[PDB]
Amino acid sequence: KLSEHLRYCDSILREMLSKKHAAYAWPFYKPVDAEALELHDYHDIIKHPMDLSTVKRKMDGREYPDAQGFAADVRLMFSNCYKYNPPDREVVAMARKLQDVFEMRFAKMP
Repeated sequence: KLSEHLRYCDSILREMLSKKHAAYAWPFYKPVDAEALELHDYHDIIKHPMDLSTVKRKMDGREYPDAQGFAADVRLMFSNCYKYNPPDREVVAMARKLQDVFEMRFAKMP
């Protein structure tokens, strides 16, 4: 039942990484590079960074004991974005659109 839930989570991750959602998902593909973005205080503000490539590494490494752990990391990723950025930034609107996908797919887990 646990393995079945995590297979469903793995499929949600594939969807989040897929062409269909790329127009808004792309900022979330790799870890935030604070130096490259010249957001030098990022790690002062955000204490637990997360991104989709890290979720993928953790999934592949069997690091999630259950679906709840997966969902906590994905929500962490979105919460970091909302916390760091002013609410009118384009990247916040992109996070929201991707989170709409995530929350719906996660809720529909059999």
